Amino acid sequence: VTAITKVEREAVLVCELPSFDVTDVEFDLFRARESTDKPLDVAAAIAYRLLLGSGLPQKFGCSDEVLLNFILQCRKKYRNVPYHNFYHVVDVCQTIHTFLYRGNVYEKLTELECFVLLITALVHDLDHMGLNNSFYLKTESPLGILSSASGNTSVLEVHHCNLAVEILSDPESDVFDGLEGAERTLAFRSMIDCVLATDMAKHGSALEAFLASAADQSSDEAAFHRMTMEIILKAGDISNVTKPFDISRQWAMAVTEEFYRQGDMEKERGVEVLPMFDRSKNMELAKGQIGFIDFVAAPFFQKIVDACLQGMQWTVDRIKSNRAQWERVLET
Ligand SMILES: COc1ccc(C2=NN(C(C)C)C(=O)[C@@H]3CC=CC[C@H]23)cc1C#CC(=O)NCCc1ccccc1F
Ligand SMILES: [Mg+2]
Ligand SMILES: [Zn+2]
Repeated sequence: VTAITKVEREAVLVCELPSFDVTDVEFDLFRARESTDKPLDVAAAIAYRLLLGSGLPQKFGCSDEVLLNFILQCRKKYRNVPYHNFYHVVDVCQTIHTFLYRGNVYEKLTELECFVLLITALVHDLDHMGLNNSFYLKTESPLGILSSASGNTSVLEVHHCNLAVEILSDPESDVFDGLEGAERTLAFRSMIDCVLATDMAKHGSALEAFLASAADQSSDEAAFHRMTMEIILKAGDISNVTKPFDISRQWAMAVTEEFYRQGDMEKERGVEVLPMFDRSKNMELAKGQIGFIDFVAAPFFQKIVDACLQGMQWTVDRIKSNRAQWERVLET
């Protein structure tokens, strides 16, 4: 990994985000990428501003310069695909900020854990290719063989953590260089546990573990913190349906295209194509999003808000209103 240049930092530092509250739950990132001919430089600046305005980096001896080196090292390792690009992880970073500060989840974690979560947001899909874990295993691709031989089914998640550790071994981009001993260890262990928990094959088990811990006054405090961090990164990662309908609708179009491309390759590759990755099935977005709301996101957000995160009620309100707007699209 080559170092970040004065050219690159300036490219970001000069962006001034006019009429945009990055801390707000309605902050639009799609309209912020259409307000400049350098959407990447804008995104980095959102991430930068988010990270400084928390007041966390400074407390953990992470300079403004290191922090921006880190963000730009991250952005370099994301790809030009429809969904799992840099815009996605900046989205997850900004959304996690709102759950922590507008939803008051910060009250449940240490400053270090809040710092770790905002950082983990940016590393959590590094060098994603627009193909799910399943694709790599069904095609017996090298990464799939390595994961299967290695004994770990989370193909992509382990890849993401490998690159994250790369970026942070170089002090010029190590946002944790200011930590030592237990704190430094916790920052790495929790960043990795969180990324590994983003695998949706573990979705049910991560959710049931967090709810069992929240209902237990005698849960180990360390383990409750860890499961809260994991649930918050998971929350961020399926937060598309908690946003204003047009923002949510845009995210779904990008993710439907990414699914479709995989299913185009799975066909020429001659492997099993599921209904949702098949273009010629031309399934209605309305029904997709209603399906996703009903089976994954509504139950998830309802249960964590009831269990523990009462401050995040608005997510359940917006999911409810977004669903009703899709039902209206159907009814007409
Ligand atoms: C804005 O929307 C979405 C954001 C995220 C995802 C994900 N889904 N998943 C897994 C649940 C299959 C992943 O692993 C992805 C990778 C990591 C985290 C979450 C990601 C799906 C969507 C959607 C949608 C849509 O319109 N119809 C898709 C088909 C569908 C229909 C009914 C129920 C579920 C379902 F996926
Ligand atoms: Mg992922
Ligand atoms: Zn993600």
